[PDB]
Amino acid sequence: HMRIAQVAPLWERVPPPAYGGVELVVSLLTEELVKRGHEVTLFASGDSMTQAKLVSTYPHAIRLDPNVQEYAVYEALQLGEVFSRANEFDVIHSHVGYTALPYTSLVKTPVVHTLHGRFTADNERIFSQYRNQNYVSISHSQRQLRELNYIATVYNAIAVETHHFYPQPSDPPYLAFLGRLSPEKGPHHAIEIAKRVGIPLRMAGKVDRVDRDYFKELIEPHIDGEFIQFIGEADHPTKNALLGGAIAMLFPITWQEPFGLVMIESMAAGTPVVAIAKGAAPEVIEHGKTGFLCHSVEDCVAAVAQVPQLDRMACRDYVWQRFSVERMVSEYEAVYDTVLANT
Amino acid sequence: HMRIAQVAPLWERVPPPAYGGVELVVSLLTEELVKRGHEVTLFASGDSMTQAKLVSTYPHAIRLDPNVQEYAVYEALQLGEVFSRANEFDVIHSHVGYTALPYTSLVKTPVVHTLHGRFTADNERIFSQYRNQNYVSISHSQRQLRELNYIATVYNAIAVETHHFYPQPSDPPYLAFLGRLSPEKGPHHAIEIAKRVGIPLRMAGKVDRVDRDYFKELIEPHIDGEFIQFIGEADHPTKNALLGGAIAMLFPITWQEPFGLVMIESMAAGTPVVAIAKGAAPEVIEHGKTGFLCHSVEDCVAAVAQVPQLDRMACRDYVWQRFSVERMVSEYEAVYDTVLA
Ligand SMILES: OC[C@H]1O[C@@](CO)(O[C@H]2O[C@H](CO)[C@@H](O)[C@H](O)[C@H]2O[C@H]2O[C@H](CO)[C@@H](O)[C@H](O)[C@H]2O[C@H]2O[C@H](CO)[C@@H](O)[C@H](O)[C@H]2O)[C@@H](O)[C@@H]1O
Ligand SMILES: OC[C@H]1O[C@@](CO)(O[C@H]2O[C@H](CO)[C@@H](O)[C@H](O)[C@H]2O[C@H]2O[C@H](CO)[C@@H](O)[C@H](O)[C@H]2O[C@H]2O[C@H](CO)[C@@H](O)[C@H](O)[C@H]2O)[C@@H](O)[C@@H]1O
Ligand SMILES: O=c1ccn([C@@H]2O[C@H](COP(=O)(O)OP(=O)(O)O)[C@@H](O)[C@H]2O)c(=O)[nH]1
Ligand SMILES: O=c1ccn([C@@H]2O[C@H](COP(=O)(O)OP(=O)(O)O)[C@@H](O)[C@H]2O)c(=O)[nH]1
Repeated sequence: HMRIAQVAPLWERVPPPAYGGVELVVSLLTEELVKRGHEVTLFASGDSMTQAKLVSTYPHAIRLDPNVQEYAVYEALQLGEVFSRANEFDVIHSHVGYTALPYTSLVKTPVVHTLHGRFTADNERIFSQYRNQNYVSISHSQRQLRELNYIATVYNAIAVETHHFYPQPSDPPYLAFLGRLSPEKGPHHAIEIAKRVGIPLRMAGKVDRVDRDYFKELIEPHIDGEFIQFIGEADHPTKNALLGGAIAMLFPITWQEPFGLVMIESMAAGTPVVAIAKGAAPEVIEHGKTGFLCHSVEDCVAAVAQVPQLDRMACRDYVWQRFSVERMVSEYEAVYDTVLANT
Repeated sequence: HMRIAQVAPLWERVPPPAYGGVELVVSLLTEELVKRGHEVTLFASGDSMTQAKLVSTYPHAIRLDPNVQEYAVYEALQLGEVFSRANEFDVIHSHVGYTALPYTSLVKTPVVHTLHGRFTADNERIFSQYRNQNYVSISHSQRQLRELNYIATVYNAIAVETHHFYPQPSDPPYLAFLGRLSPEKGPHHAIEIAKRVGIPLRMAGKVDRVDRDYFKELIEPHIDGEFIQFIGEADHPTKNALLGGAIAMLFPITWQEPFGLVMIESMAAGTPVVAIAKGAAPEVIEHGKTGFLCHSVEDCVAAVAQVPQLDRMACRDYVWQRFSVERMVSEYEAVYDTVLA
């Protein structure tokens, strides 16, 4: 019974064929919001696929589009389209970060900001000046600016039914890395863990413009093609066979992870996660059940020997209980009611 | 009789100590408007030097600041500052490009956009949706979108009096390159021109992040230290001694130049410019009088033999005639009167 605007980043298609975290959450939230009888307008790339109304300022995803050199041009276009149509919505749900804060004070329509990212020394200055705005975090450890007006915590979710469940891992063992080849994800840790335990590592993910040197210096020289394998950017079927076949997924972040969708994607396939207890990993993994929280590489190596002790169906059942779209969208519906009443 | 907001980019100090084109133009325009009794508010870095009211969202210039990795935070910060107080000005004069267009439709106060940059395959799309807004070009050749509502063309200007005049170049001749070490300025062309004529080249400019590969593999291996010299970003006194001592300044652009402040800075020093005729070079150089418009490297080499044929004092007077702060500011004042009615 609401008019809702979903403003997505333009780097990826809202249902992204391969890499894409924020866009994927926007997809799940938007489709379920439409099923619940709301009039939803989605602001996203032109190739996006939604049953809501799609208003786009570019036909394709920006990251892998070769004709685009200035992402900010189309980012500003869609920001101008949204807030200049502010009277056609009851609430604006923005997912594009701080670039929407200076527009929010200029329109009557209340705006909800879902924080999808780490806090940095720079962005804290702009969030501080707009402290009295409606923010929603995706984990508790993310709230490093305890002066912002946090309306609620809404954990992210995946579509568990669309992930195939694997009862037992592949017959010759192998570990899995899934994610962008970034130091923040620590694929260098994953490679070192693999031959310390003697178990091969299969990796999937993109190597985008900012990590080419890092991949070039620390990741590429270790890729055998046999013990260390790199398939590159994987689509949904590819990553599901990647995670499902592994005894465990290595998540050795060196970073203040806000959430980590690949963790709940690994558990949905029935594969537990060996992660480092940074960021939101303690809130996502139940230690000694759906994975192991570790505080060093040697802890991760010691934990890999204890991953067959886990019940794999409990991993999938865990994802159903906490990270389903049903719960997430219902929690976002509770946010919209709060913002539209406590104005 | 106006309250005017000057919105500057944050990469450089509004009076930039060294590199900085757009920021320098905002400085001259802002100070002169304050002299003429306009109540000016300048939005810029905190170390800027102005007689207007200064509102800053970061204390220093970001480009050489090592603590900043996200320029967009402070750019968005000051954009929010302007339009949250947009009700306090009669005219907003933006110099920050397309990032301010979506704000213009949200406020009553009219906004004038001075275009400081080339048109691109991407940025044309955002200017197109905001075609009916108040734009000002800094050259006519820059108007590659003949559908925009250009209020006027206002050529840029420098403070000619602050540039020392050189009657005669340095005793052993040398040519000069001044500008960012970018392929858009073609310093590789300048080096090739340099030993084609028998005259050494002293070069000045910044080498920023996007051109390090260009500099490392195309420029740096040729820096002799004797025939080719690179002084590495010059401040105002050094760069003017660089131009004044040269027989001519090489301006070998490969690019749709919006203006080119180093040209009128070179002529102000009394040094004529041998440039290639792309972008605004025909409108800035008077061919055969204060320099030579060329269409190849070939031509630039031929022009170096005919630069003593030019009168150096006429070059300084030329900048006084066309690119003075007095003329530019009055035309921008006519734009403000135009936009306010
Ligand atoms: O300066 C902060 C610091 O953190 C990064 C990522 O480590 O910034 C990310 O966080 C916010 C919002 O998530 C945005 O400012 C950035 O866009 C985002 O990083 C994206 O850009 C880098 C490349 O610079 C990519 O590798 C990441 O994959 C991007 O992550 C987000 O963007 C995509 C597309 O929207 C989403 O699918 C993804 O879920 C997001 O996490 C760094 O930029 C920076 O070092
Ligand atoms: O796709 C556009 C293409 O062209 C550049 C210039 O090479 O873009 C410039 O034009 C607009 C507005 O001027 C902006 O997109 C850019 O900010 C501007 O280029 C600046 O950034 C590059 C680094 O990529 C620098 O070398 C230039 O020095 C910058 O040029 C302007 O910015 C400074 C400070 O704001 C001014 O002092 C200067 O006078 C301006 O020319 C490319 O950036 C882009 O790739
Ligand atoms: O090769 C890849 C690498 C990543 N992803 C997906 O992109 C999303 C990344 O979200 P995450 O939070 O885990 O990483 P981040 O956004 O922080 O870079 C996840 O849904 C991944 O399944 C993918 O499909 N293929
Ligand atoms: O070492 C340098 C190199 C450049 N500049 C100044 O930076 C400005 C650049 O303006 P221009 O239009 O010529 O180049 P662009 O802005 O287009 O890159 C000029 O005023 C130069 O005098 C400088 O002070 N020192």
